[PDB]
Amino acid sequence: MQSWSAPAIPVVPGRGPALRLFDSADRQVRPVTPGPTATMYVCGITPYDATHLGHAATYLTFDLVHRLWLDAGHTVQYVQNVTDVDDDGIDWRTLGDRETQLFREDMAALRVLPPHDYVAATDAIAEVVEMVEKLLASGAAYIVEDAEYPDVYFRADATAQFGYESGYDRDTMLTLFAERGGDPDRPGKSDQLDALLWRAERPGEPSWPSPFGRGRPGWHVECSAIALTRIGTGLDIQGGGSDLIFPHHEYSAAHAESVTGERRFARHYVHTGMIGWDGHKMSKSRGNLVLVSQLRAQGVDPSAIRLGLFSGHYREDRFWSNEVLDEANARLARWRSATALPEAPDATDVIARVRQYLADDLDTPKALAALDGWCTDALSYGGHDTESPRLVATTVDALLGVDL
Ligand SMILES: [Ca+2]
Ligand SMILES: [Zn+2]
Repeated sequence: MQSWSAPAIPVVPGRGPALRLFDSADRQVRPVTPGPTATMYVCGITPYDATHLGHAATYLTFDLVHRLWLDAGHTVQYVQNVTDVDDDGIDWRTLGDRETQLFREDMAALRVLPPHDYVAATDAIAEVVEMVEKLLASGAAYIVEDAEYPDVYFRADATAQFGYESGYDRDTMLTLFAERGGDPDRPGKSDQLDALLWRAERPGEPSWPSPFGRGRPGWHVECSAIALTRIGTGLDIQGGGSDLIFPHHEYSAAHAESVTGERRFARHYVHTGMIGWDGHKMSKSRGNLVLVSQLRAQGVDPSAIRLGLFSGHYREDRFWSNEVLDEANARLARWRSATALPEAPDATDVIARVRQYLADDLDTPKALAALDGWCTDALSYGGHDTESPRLVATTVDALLGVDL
């Protein structure tokens, strides 16, 4: 499926430390040690809702991972999905296709590297059916005892390690399950936390054939199946927003560990903070939705959006504000001024520190502040290095995606 166009990626000479990331499971910062090809599955967007700045912040976070892996010479397999299953006046495809296209233009304008496999959830029905078949034949799944709606459910206890990815207690799991798409009170389930794998065909819903009856795939098995068939057991990073910690990434990992037998679906679970506005979460109800195309219409440099979001650590829940935008504009204007000078101070140390800072769990505040300091040195004192203004500009392009 079509994603978006990639920008030119300049080559930064030299090399920096290997990337280390916070793992949500272990709750600690550990090395990311991929093979020659580095693998990444980030959960995509839902076209039936508005894609806002918090969502963009997530894909920008994994853009840095992608760019840092490219800087270290890895070839990358970036896989991303689109949750076009479940959730009007005009058909659900019409207004749904438009949100996906606007997402492409928002990603392209932000110079986000596109995934190598953009897999719609409707183009992966067979892969899901394959995994459910394996899960049923091993006893990990069952068919609920219902006459008209023989739903297929994944046993919460199919994996001994269930709950390792989120750390949540069972009550917290039950409370989140109800509010994030689960059906803890569906009759016939052996355990409240059992996860739907195949929803039985209901009258009025589109359906797909399968050996266990017609219906639709479950949310978590969609992602589990796409990642398994496109990347396999050697998945370096499972990524997404923090709301996906439970249930989504717990069950999606449990499904895959059940079929493959491996202890860990992904070597790293990497979760981003949310981006709110005025002390409030962003949603269509509150009318506080801060969109990327809204800012672009208002004449906001996309690079300024990146720097605004990078001014905070990717794991911090934080808030967008006009003060944040103003500081990003001032920073962008100052970085552009210094990198335009014909000569500047040597940039070897700051580029080294930037690479170290980004390797240290994507410490973009330290990276931004270190670049601020060199720019201020360049503009206050000058220098005799005729290459460092361009060297810093291309470093900022390749590693941060910012176009000066
Ligand atoms: Ca290199
Ligand atoms: Zn997902």
